[PDB]
Amino acid sequence: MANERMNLMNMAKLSIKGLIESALNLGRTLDSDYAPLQQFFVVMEHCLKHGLKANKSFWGPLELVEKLVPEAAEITASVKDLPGLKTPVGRGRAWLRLALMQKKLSEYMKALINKKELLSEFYEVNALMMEEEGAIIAGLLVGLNVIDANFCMKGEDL
Repeated sequence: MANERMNLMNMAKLSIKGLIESALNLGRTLDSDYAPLQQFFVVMEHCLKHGLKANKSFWGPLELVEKLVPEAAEITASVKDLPGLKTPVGRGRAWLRLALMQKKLSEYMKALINKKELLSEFYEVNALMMEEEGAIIAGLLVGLNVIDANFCMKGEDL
C-alpha cells in the first residue's frame, strides 16, 4: 500500500514531465490522439482509483469538485446525463479531459486533498489522495497549465 502509493506517484511524476517535455518540442495543440496524453489520463486514473472504498468509482470524488470550486460546474454538467456516457468511470474520464482543457486540473485536485474530511467518504485512510503522494501530484499538475489541448473535433468545421 505505502509502496503502491509511490509506484503510482513516481509513475505520475514521469508522465507529467514527459508530457510537458514532449509538448514543448511539438509546438502544436493536442487532441485525443497524442499518445503521451492518453498515458497521463490512464495513470492519473490509477491514482484516483487507488484507495477508493468498496458504485461511482473515482467519479464520486470528482463530482465533489464543483461544490468546492463553482468554476468546475460547467464541465461537470457537460459530462453527466449525456446519452453516450453511461458509466460513472466513463464520466470521470471525460471530466478529466474537459478539466485539462481549462488548465484547471491542479486547481481542482489541490482543492480535493485540501478537504480530507470530505474526501474520506470515497477514500481509505491511506489512499494516494488521502496521503502525501496525492498532494505531490496535485502540485505537479501545475505544469500542465502550459499545455494547450482540444478533444472536440471530427466534423469538418472548415
